[PDB]
Amino acid sequence: FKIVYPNAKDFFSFINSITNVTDSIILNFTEDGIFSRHLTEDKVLMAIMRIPKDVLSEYSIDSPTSVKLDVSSVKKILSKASKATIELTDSGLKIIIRDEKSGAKSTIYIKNLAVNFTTDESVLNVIAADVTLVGEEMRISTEEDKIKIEAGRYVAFLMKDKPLKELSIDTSASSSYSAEMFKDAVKGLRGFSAPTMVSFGENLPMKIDVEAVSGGHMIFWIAPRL
Amino acid sequence: NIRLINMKVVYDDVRVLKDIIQALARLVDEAVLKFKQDSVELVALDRAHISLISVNLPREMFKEYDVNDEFKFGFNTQYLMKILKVAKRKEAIEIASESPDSVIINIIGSTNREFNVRNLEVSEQEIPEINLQFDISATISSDGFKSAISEVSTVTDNVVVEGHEDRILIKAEVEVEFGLQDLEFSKESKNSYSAEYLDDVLSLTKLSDYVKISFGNQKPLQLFFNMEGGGKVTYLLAPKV
Amino acid sequence: MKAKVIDAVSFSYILRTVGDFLSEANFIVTKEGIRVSGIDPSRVVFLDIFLPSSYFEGFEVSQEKEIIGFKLEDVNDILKRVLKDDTLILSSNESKLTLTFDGEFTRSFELPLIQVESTQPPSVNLEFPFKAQLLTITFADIIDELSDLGEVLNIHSKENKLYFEVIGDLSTAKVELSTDNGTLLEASGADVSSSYGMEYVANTTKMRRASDSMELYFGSQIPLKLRFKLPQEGYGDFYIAPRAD
Repeated sequence: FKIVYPNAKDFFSFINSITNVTDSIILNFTEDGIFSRHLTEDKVLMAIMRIPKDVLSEYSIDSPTSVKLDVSSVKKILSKASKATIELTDSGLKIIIRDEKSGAKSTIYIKNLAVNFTTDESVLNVIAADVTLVGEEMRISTEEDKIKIEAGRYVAFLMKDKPLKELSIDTSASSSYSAEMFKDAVKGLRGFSAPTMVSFGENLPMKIDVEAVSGGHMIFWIAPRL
Repeated sequence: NIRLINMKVVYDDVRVLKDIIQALARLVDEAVLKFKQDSVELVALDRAHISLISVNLPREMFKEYDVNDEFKFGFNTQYLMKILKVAKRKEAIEIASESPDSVIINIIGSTNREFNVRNLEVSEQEIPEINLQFDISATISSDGFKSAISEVSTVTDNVVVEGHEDRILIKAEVEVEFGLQDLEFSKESKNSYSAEYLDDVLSLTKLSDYVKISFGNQKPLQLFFNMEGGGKVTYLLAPKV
Repeated sequence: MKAKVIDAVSFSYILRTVGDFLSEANFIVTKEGIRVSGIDPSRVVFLDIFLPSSYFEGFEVSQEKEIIGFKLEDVNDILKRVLKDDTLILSSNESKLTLTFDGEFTRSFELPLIQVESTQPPSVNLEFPFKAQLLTITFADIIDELSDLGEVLNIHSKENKLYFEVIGDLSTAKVELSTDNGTLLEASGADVSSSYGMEYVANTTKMRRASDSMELYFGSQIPLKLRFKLPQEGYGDFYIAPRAD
C-alpha cells in the first residue's frame, strides 16, 4: 500500500461527503483507483466518490481490496490540521499529512437524463435553503429556456448567465424530490468550488456531479417522488 | 516630581494584551499587573495551582511609559477582557492613575471610551519556581504547536509530549513530529499534560513566531514565548500523569 | 400594492430591527408610502417607520388605504434569504403578500396575510429639552461597545456635550460626544439626565445598514427618541421609555 493525494483539503472534502449518515465507510482500492459508496436506508440518496489513479501523485497496491473503517477521529483531526499532501498505508490503516509551512508531520493511525445544467454549490445552497424554509418537497421542471423550482409557496427560475453556466434541455421534463435529500446532497458539495453539474428527467433520478480541483468526482443520485 | 497623573502608560498594540489577558482569564478571576520602572510584570498561579503564567513587558514596548512609584493594578480578568474588547483595529490603550485606589483606562479613538475602575487588592500566593532544569528544550513553530495541540485534543485529554535528540512529538495514545528550529538535549523524555489546561493558553501562540517547549520525565511543561519588543510570556504546567 | 426596493439588504435590516420589538405588524399602504408602527409586548418601546413612495424604485397602490398584516418572524424568515445585490418587489392582494428577489436569479416567496389589530399610539409629540444629530455609524459603534457592559445605559447632557455612561459599583464607562471633537454634527439644549434599558437601544444599531445620519432626542424622565433618517426623507423612529431615577 501507498496512496498519495495532491491536496489534503480535497480528500478532506471527499471523506466528509461520504460520511453524512454514518462515520463508518468502505473504501475500495482497485487497479483503476479508489471507489466509495454510501446509500441511505430508504435508498433515496446515493453518495459516490470516484478517484481515478491518474489523478493521484502516486498509487500502488498488491491486490485490489476493500477496507472498512471508522472515519470520525480523522475527521476532527484534519478539521484542526488545515495546504499539504496525504498518504495512506496489520490492524488497519495509517495516514500521513505534511504541512510545508509549519513543518509538522502528522500521522493518524486507524483500525439517461433528458435535462442538464451546470452551476455552482453556492447557487445550489441558496436553493436548498430557500426550499427548506417553505416545504419538504421540491419540484424541478422546464419552462422554455429556464429551469423552474417549486416548493411549499416558493418559485425560482434559473437561466443561462442568470445564473447558469450551461443549460441543455432536449425534452421537457419534471420531477419531484425530497427537500432534505437535496439539502444533504448540496451539503456534500462543501469544499468543492468547481462547477456543479445537475441532471434530471421525467420522474427520474437527479444526478449531481462535481470534479475536485485536483481531480476525482463527488457524485449524488437522488430517487424521485412517485 | 510627582504629577497629578502619577502613573501613565500608553500601549499601541492591544491584540498582544488581548491575547495575554484572554489566557489569564481562563486561569484566575483576579490578577495583578505590577508596573515597575523597567517593565510591567504579571505572575498568576491558576485556581487549582496546576499551572502558572508569567509576563514581562519591557517599558520600551510602550509608546509612553511613566511610572516612578511601582504601581499594583489589581483587576477582575473577565472585566478587563471586556474593556480591551472595546478597542478597534490599532487603537491604543492608556492606563493612568491619580491615586492608588482607582485606575483610568482610555480606549483611544476619535472619542475616547473612558473606564474609571476601582483598583483591587489581590492576595499574594506562594508561587512555584518557573526555571527548573529540564531534560529537553525544543523550539518549534507557534502555529505548528497550536495546530498539534488542537489536532491531538479532539481525541484525548492526555497530551503526550515525547522528546528525542532530533524530534519532538505531540501525541494522542495520532502523532505530530517536529520544523525544529532549535533543540537542547540532555535525556530522552516522555510525559503527558492536560489538554484542558493547554487549551487555556492557545491565544499565547499568537504572541510570537516560535515557542520554546521544555519538559522532562516527571517534570512540568514549560512554554516560552519571546516577543518582538523583548516581552516574555512563560507558561508552566504540571504533569497530568 | 406593488413596490420595488432596490437595496433589499438594507430593507431587510429595517425589518430585522422591527422584529426585535414586535411579533406582528401591519404595513399601512397609501399613495404617500408605507407605514409600520407598533408597541413592544412590554410597552417600553414604540416604533414608527415611514417609507415614502420615492424610497421605492417603483411604487403603485391599488386602493386608498391597504392594510397588510404579517407575523415578523415569517417575513424575517423570508428576508434572511436575501442575497447581496438582490432587488426586492413587494406585491399584494386580498389574501397574500408576495416577496420577490432579483439578482443572481429570480425567486419568490408567498405569504398568507394575517389579521393584525392596529396599535393605539402613545403621546409622541413631546417637547424634548435636548436634541442631537450624529452619524449613525458613530452611534452604532459606541452602543455595540457599551452593550455588553451593563443592562442600563445612562445618558446625560452637559453644556451641549452628550454623555453615554454605564455605571457599576466598581467601574464606570463613559463616552463624551460633542460638536467639538467632531462626533456630533449638531447638539443643543438643557442639561438633562436619564437612564434607559440597554438591550432595547442595542437592537437599533442594525439601522446603520439603512441610515447614514440620525437624530437623538431626550430629557430628564422623558422617552429617548432615536430617529434614523432613511433615503428619500424616510425615517425609523424608536421611542424608549425612561427608567426610574
